[PDB]
Amino acid sequence: LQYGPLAYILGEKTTKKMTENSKLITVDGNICSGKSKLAKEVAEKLGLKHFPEAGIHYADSTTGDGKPLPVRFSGNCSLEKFYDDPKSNDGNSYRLQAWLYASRLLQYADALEHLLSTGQGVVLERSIYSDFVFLEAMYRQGFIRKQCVDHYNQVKKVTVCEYLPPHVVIYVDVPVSEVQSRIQKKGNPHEMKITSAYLQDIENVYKGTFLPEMSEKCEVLQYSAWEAEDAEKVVEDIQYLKYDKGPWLDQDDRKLHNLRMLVQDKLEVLNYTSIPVFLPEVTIGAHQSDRVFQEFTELPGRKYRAGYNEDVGDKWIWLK
Amino acid sequence: MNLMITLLTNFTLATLLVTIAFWLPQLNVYSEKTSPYECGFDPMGSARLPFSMKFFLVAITFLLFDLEIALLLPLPWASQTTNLNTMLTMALLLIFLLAVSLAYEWTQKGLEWTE
Amino acid sequence: KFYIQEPPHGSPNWLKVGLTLGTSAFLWIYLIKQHNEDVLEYKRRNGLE
Amino acid sequence: LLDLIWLETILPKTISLAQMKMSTTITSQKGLIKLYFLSFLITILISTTLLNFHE
Amino acid sequence: MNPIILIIILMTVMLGTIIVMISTHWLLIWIGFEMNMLAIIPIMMKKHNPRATEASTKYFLTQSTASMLLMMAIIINLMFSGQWTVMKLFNPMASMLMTMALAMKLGMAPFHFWVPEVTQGIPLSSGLILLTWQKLAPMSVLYQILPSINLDLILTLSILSITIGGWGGLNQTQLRKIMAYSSIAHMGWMTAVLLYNPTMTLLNLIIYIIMTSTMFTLFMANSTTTTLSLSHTWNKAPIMTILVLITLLSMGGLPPLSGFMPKWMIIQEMTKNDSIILPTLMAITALLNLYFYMRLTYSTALTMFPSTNNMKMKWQFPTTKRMTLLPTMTVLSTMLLPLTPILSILE
Amino acid sequence: YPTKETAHWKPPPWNDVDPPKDTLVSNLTLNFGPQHPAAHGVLRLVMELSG
Amino acid sequence: LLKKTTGLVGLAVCETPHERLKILYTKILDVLGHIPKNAAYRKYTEQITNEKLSI
Ligand SMILES: CCCCCCCCCCCCCCCCCC(=O)OC[C@H](COP(=O)([O-])OCC[N+](C)(C)C)OC(=O)CCCCCCCCCCCCCCCCC
Ligand SMILES: CCCCCCCCCCCCCCCCCC(=O)OC[C@H](COP(=O)(O)OCCN)OC(=O)CCCCCCCCCCCCCCCCC
Ligand SMILES: CCCCCCCCCCCCCCCCCC(=O)OC[C@H](COP(=O)(O)OCCN)OC(=O)CCCCCCCCCCCCCCCCC
Ligand SMILES: Nc1ncnc2c1ncn2[C@@H]1O[C@H](COP(=O)(O)O)[C@@H](O)[C@H]1O
Repeated sequence: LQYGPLAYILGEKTTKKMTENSKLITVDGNICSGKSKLAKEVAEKLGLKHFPEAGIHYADSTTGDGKPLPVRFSGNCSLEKFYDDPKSNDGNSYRLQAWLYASRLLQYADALEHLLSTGQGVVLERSIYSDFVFLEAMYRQGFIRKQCVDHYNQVKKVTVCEYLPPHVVIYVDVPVSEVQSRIQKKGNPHEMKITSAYLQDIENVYKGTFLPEMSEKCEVLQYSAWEAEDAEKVVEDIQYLKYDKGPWLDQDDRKLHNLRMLVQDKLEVLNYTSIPVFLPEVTIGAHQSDRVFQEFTELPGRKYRAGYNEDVGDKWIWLK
Repeated sequence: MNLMITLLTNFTLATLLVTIAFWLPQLNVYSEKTSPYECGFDPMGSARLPFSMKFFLVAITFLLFDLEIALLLPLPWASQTTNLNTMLTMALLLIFLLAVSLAYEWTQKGLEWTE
Repeated sequence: KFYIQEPPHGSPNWLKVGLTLGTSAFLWIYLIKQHNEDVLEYKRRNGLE
Repeated sequence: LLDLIWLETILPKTISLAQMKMSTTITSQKGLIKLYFLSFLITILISTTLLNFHE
Repeated sequence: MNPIILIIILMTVMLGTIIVMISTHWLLIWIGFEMNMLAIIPIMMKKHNPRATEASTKYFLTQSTASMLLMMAIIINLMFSGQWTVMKLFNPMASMLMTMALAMKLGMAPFHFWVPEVTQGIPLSSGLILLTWQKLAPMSVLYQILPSINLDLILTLSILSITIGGWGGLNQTQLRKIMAYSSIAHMGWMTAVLLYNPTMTLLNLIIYIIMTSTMFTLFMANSTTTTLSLSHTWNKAPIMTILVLITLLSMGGLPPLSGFMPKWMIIQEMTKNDSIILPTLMAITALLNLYFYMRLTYSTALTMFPSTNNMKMKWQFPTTKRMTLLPTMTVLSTMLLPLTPILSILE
Repeated sequence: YPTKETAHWKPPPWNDVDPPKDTLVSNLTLNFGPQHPAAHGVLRLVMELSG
Repeated sequence: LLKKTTGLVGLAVCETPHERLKILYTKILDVLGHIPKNAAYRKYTEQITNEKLSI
């Protein structure tokens, strides 16, 4: 392939490219915290690479042509049906949550891959260290079961221990009333069904569990709604941070080599998302899985490996 | 024969200086004079608790470097052989291997103590 | 263009194709040369000419 | 009676239950170094005294 | 681990086994086993979790005890022979102690109590190193001392290994313990024909190394260590289910596959020496191994256990793993039976 | 095949990494007391030493 | 001139002091705008912050 132990042996050390601009930044907040432009603005002043927030179709954007696959092939879930009926009987809530956790795990792997390969920091939106709060809101509002929380805890316990926290966590204080006002001004007819208690639970698992556990392994920058509208303010604060907490200090060439050999193998990243815990929300049975897999194979450019498809026009396959 | 007599003499008048040390003075034994010494106040816990070794990797590597003076020690005798360039090459090979081991133990911060 | 990224097997690794074909052609010519040397040595050691 | 029970009993099910029972007896160890090496001691003592494998 | 240090440690494991293989002095045999053990200990602790420390402690104690018995057998040989040539032993006490040492190093029953524990505790690559490469140095020394090995001792070890390794894999859902009890049974197969024809012992060793390397390479390629995780392979890459099907049918000894090649030849060399009862018990006992092999093929290939929704993401990513020699080992492990008289090159 | 013995055996973890079961290291409490040539006459350092 | 040390222990040398002071003084004024105009802390701190910022 491209990177391996031989590249580490013959000279490609990952701390020779590690500059002071190599900072992994995660911009967090509630459902309409206005962080969406803010992260891009934090990415455009610091010269960093912005990743959009992982929806259902992030893996569709990273592979193939980048166009979104149909929802039976990726996700088997809908954010809008979760906004309609969060207490559904098909278990769309936890299925949406587990697919979004796998998509954010893939996104965080992509962020670390760009960070360790190029030496350029990546600005993220709601990484895997902050995904769990939605689950807890979904657990407090009676949307899911405790077995779903146990499945999420086992997957998170075996997946997040292999990765690092970000350098900077940016959190945008927007209260529940202003989130509701921005939802009503947004115009999305499903998003206006989000209840007040669900937003308050998101804010409580933010301010009660996430921020007391990240403030020791990284640096928090908790902004309010009015001061986060100026990007120069946030970047102006980022460029004068005294980076002293977290496990980023004790990372040599070897530890980050092991991290990079973990990260670039995407199936090793996604190994433990599909653990054999037969939960009725996420377990797709045999005939449906076979039917959807054999429909996925017949998609254009998906039948073979990414350089071996004559239907989309790959040449010289008899010499590859 | 003389070595056993000499060791028996040294052990004997080292243990006859102890049996006239315990039996000659006057004892006033009570269960505060024989208490453990902890600078005046009572000791917190036992002294049989684990006393965590900080120098443990150096303690292991001492067992691998102490064998070297079971290997490098015939060198006053090995210089008396009639295949001498081979002996010199193998001797400098042994001290060089000890030195490469010590260099590797330096560079991975193994000679430093923990915490 | 189809793929959103450049795939690692998009272009043939012409170094690897050249090494593969050169190694395979060398093994064939050495096999045929060894077999001709073997039939020559067998026809020589036994007089089967 | 015969070809759903007794001829079904005598050849396949007796052997199946025997191999199940022996499989449960062998694999039911506790993972202890103490008991494994004590079984090694008993093996050496049977090999020397009982079976004369040192002869 | 630092890959320079990984290279040096693996070359030292290989150097230990080669020093066992090439040397004509007993002290160099013992040095090779000590070097092999000393270098393979960090391969078991590549991940640094308590199961690797537990497995490494158990492996160190078993191999250290076996090396003690080996060196006592060597010193008794020095007493009763005055020399050090790697050949037959000149005392049945030294013969028994060296046979016990090599049976502990192979993990043959009733010294089998470390092989499923250590194999469960360690990764799949170190499990492959353990179950293939460490089965080469004691089999070399057993090949070299066969004029002095007690017949009753090595046949008792052999059939006791075959029976206990047969029974052990039936109560398992972890794939590494399945391969470990398969190893116990197959080392019993190899050492049974040691005093009758050791060429068949070498043939069984090579075919078992090929099949075990095939199965561990399939497990590493699929990223599965349990039965129920291997059972999702049909939804991810259906050719791997075909390969584990043909390889587990090969390892059970079913014709027309190459894993029938050693076993049959062993019977072919034991009915010549007028032993009919013993390979019959061996062959009937091998059906237990075939039973848990068929259990894994039912769970993986011949049916379709239900997968999850998250598997749909792994459809979009091919395998970027160095599946080293996997089609070559699969072809050698399944379609080699018409080339059965190639075994004469091992004479 | 679950028996009476093989009933408390939970299945092993997925990444083969066990939680550390953080038993207390029990730092040795030295009493660097007042009768000492270093503590200047009257000073009771209750210290905790990791060795 | 690139001053090497500050003379104080733990006081690290600031590379760009002028822009950092402009940042902190406008940030103090931005936070300090949220105080009522009749409060003496606002008037006095705006006074001394504008003095230091003009310097
Ligand atoms: C389907 C289920 C039932 C299956 C039944 C299968 C057949 C039943 C009998 C099998 C006996 C074992 C194979 C016999 C091969 C005979 C070859 C030969 O020449 O023998 C002469 C040899 C004679 O030895 P010899 O030839 O070395 O002696 C030298 C020659 N003389 C005699 C002059 C000194 O016989 C034997 O060695 C022993 C034969 C009997 C073996 C007893 C052990 C097996 C018991 C029955 C097992 C049945 C299946 C078990 C599994 C059931 C299901 C799980
Ligand atoms: C070929 C001749 C024989 C060589 C083999 C025999 C050696 C005999 C002596 C045994 C030495 C054993 C231990 C050696 C350890 C060396 C590695 C080492 O310590 O490197 C670190 C050191 C800097 O220390 P640091 O990392 O800051 O440590 C902090 C805590 N003090 O790094 C340094 O101080 C730099 C060390 C390298 C540069 C030394 C240059 C000396 C040149 C002398 C003239 C040429 C001599 C010929 C050899 C070639 C030298 C380039
Ligand atoms: C009678 C005496 C005869 C002596 C003959 C000696 C022949 C050679 C030695 C055979 C013994 C077994 C050799 C393999 C031992 C294991 C090697 C190993 O573990 O390599 C590590 C590597 C790991 O791959 P990766 O997926 O990157 O792992 C992730 C890291 N945890 O890779 C792997 O784990 C994958 C496996 C790599 C090696 C497979 C090929 C060698 C063995 C199969 C036989 C091939 C046919 C030719 C030789 C025939 C004889 C065996
Ligand atoms: N784990 C999750 N569960 C449910 N909804 C989520 C999750 N993560 C993100 N979202 C939704 O993603 C959107 C993010 O807001 P924005 O990207 O600012 O429009 C909101 O609709 C959130 O409810």
